Amino acid sequence: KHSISDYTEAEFLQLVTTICNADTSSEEELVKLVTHFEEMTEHPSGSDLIYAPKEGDDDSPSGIVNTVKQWRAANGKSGFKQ
Amino acid sequence: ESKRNKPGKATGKGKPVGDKWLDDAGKDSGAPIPDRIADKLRDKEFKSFDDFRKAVWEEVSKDPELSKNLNPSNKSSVSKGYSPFTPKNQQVGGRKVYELHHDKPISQGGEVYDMDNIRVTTPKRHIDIHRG
Ligand SMILES: [Zn+2]
Repeated sequence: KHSISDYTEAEFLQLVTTICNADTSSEEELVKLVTHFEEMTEHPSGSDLIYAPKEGDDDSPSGIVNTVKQWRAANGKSGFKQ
Repeated sequence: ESKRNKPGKATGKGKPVGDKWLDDAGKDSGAPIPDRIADKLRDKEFKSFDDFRKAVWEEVSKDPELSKNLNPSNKSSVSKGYSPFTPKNQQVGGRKVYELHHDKPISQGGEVYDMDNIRVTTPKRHIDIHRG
């Protein structure tokens, strides 16, 4: 799990859902997943995509996945595994 | 071998806060503990400051006036007693969540569980306070 091209879209949605639901054993584990998410996406907003959305953005797990997918596609980045 | 790990009872009044409560965390000495939270926690015994911290965020999760300014993901976090994530621009490395600060430091005889001595800070602000 070293790049976003290592994840299928469904696998990435799983990761994001876990984060959004705080489905972890400690705050430390949650912080680690968030850091991982920021490293995978390379998105300039970082954790704000999950925790500080801009007005009207869809901050559900599927909405965050869409925002990442579209940003990567439009900004010359590799996409999800087939 | 740390004062903050000795049991004590919570005391203090806190202050009225509004929607900009957590916006205040990145400024000055940080945001106060809300009066509404102080009403709930006063007189409860805590086995460590970390246990007090957990209780603050659980009460935040239960309070409609405080929780309504957190998005669904941050709501999930505070429901588990975790500190919520700040905006990216207030984070510093692996410090990404709101931090509880003692206005008069414990090392200088500040009270550990007096909520009038406690503030909510961002990582960026808390680091700057402790450096002047
Ligand atoms: Zn401090």
